[PDB]
Amino acid sequence: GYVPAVVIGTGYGAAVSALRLGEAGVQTLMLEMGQLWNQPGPDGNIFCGMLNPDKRSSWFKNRTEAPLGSFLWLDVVNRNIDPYAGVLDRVNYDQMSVYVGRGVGGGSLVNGGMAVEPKRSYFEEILPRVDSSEMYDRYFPRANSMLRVNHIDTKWFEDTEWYKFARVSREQAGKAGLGTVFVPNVYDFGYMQREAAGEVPKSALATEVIYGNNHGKQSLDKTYLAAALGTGKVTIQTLHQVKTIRQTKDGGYALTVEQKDTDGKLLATKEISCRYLFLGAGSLGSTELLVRARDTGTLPNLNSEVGAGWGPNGNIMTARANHMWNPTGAHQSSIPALGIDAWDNSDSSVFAQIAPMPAGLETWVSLYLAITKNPQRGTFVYDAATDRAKLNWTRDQNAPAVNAAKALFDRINKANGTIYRYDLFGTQLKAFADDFCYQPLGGCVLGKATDDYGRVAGYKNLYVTDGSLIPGSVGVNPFVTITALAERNVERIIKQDV
Ligand SMILES: Cc1cc2nc3c(=O)[nH]c(=O)nc-3n(C[C@H](O)[C@H](O)[C@H](O)COP(=O)(O)OP(=O)(O)OC[C@H]3O[C@@H](n4c[nH+]c5c(N)ncnc54)[C@H](O)[C@@H]3O)c2cc1C
Repeated sequence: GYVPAVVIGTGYGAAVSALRLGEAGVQTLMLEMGQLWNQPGPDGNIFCGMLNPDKRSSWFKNRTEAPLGSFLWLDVVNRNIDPYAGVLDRVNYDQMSVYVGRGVGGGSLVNGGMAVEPKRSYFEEILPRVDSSEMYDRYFPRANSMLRVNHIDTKWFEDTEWYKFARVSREQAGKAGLGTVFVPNVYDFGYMQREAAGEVPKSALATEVIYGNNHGKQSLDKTYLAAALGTGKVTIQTLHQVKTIRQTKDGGYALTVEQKDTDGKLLATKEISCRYLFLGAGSLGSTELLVRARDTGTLPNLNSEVGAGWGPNGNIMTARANHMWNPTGAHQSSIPALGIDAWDNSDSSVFAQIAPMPAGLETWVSLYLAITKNPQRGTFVYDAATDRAKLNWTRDQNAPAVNAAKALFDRINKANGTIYRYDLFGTQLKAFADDFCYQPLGGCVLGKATDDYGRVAGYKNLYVTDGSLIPGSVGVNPFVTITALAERNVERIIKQDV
């Protein structure tokens, strides 16, 4: 049927767009290919933890996987599973694996909650056509309030066993002249204290994050999407995947939409049409819809920039072996709290998360997720034979990222007399994981595939709202930028177009 506005997906861009549309009185339907995560599973919890993965952990996989960095300790808990509409999807391309959330809330279900505004001078570099004053004066503050960003108590942080891992890396970094910063989060740190005191059910302190948090984490279903539903003008249909988009003869857009069950069985294919169409299917999903539409002739006036400009936000993972006198602890909160800020907008820039590990026993390992400045980009290109977007990225394109991460951590190793671990990512000696991404950015870049507000070039009333807009890098964990940019864009679109 017809609905005035459709939003594809229910991640950050989608959730912002739907809230503001509803508040503007536009009846809006959100279509989400994953589940609404609200039914208790066979253990009484909605989500599985990292030490007890089951089918809920994985989008249509036949075996669970260990969280990257953790295979040496967590492969022992892996099991064969039925393919199922689980919450975390590892999307494998020829030389890159991209991890994305699947469900109402998107990646907000599975992410580490780190809520960070980019450095203004870097924002100005990457998006020179955007007025940065509005962003820092209005839209970034609006996003941090709406998202429920909060800050860890410093006294508790300093005292608790659950953050010893972070304090160890702070001390080691300090010996190399590097400081750390507290990273704000959407996980409720007051709740986390009470977890440690035994007062409330544990989630972050019970090795949960990457397959969902049963408590504490204010994912988008609790913040923007709850508010959007509260407008009385928004509905969400789950297990509905948009497959094609065309521009109707009489105006507007029509979608082919597959309804599946949680085993993946096709139940129905529906046509749904609208006046205004907003894509919030993520860097991967929005870009795939648009290259498909261009290259199958259903949106033939899309430009050549659709598909281009993808990058993994410079993501590299590495680890250091601590001295025996610097144990990182058996008890590590699953929510990071500290990063190493060595980002100066130069090519040696690194913003590194001090990442917890879920082993649950002492391993002496310090794990890091580095965000770097690597100019290399990939392109999604339509494969008509399999009807999929393929990401043309090669592992050598991450060499500048590896090089930047290694130069920073080599300074830390030199100052402390420590070495890398080489065995955390496979049998081959490899200290740097360079073929994954948690933070995909680009494919429908703002100002190149779209105007400066996400209006898709060549079309009216067709909008992209999500990480596909970002030109491959923001220098920090991206969801606050996605959210703020979506606030800016939908406000303008409603004022001028709706
Ligand atoms: C393990 C992990 C850790 C991360 N840690 C952080 C962190 O602490 N801080 C940070 O800032 N970022 C973090 N990220 C990245 C962050 O979650 C991500 O940048 C955003 O979620 C992207 O938001 P979008 O709105 O672009 O997109 P996203 O949240 O991926 O939402 C897209 C939604 O669209 C749905 N969808 C896709 N295709 C279709 C279709 N054709 N039809 C229907 N529905 C569809 C999809 O299932 C999903 O719910 C992390 C991500 C992962 C996977």
